[PDB]
Amino acid sequence: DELERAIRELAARIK
Amino acid sequence: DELERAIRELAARIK
Amino acid sequence: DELERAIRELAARIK
Amino acid sequence: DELERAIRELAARIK
Amino acid sequence: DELERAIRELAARIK
Amino acid sequence: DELERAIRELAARIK
Amino acid sequence: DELERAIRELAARIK
Amino acid sequence: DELERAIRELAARIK
Ligand SMILES: [Cl-]
Ligand SMILES: [Mg+2]
Repeated sequence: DELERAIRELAARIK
Repeated sequence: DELERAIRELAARIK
Repeated sequence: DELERAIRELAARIK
Repeated sequence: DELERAIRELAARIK
Repeated sequence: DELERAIRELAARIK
Repeated sequence: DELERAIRELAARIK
Repeated sequence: DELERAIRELAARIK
Repeated sequence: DELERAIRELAARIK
């Protein structure tokens, strides 16, 4: 899923 | 993952 | 982890 | 307000 | 208000 | 203003 | 202005 | 589309 991967990227950047 | 889950819940909320 | 906690808390309140 | 805070903590991480 | 100001700050940093 | 407006509209969807 | 446009286009789609 | 993109463009701006 493209939304799930986008969210994974944002969470990685925040952390 | 907990942060990913929270972002997903906020995203679902917006959409 | 300030942003992360802020996001977690907002999601927790929303649901 | 969890919302206002998520918005400020986001603003703080924006380069 | 508090929210309107948080939003003002966020928009400022984005731009 | 338009970015503040959009952010305001999104904040209202989370609320 | 990439984040700014992505946010305004999202708000126009889901206001 | 719009949501996935906003999330990615946000991620790119997170320091
Ligand atoms: Cl990816
Ligand atoms: Mg673009």
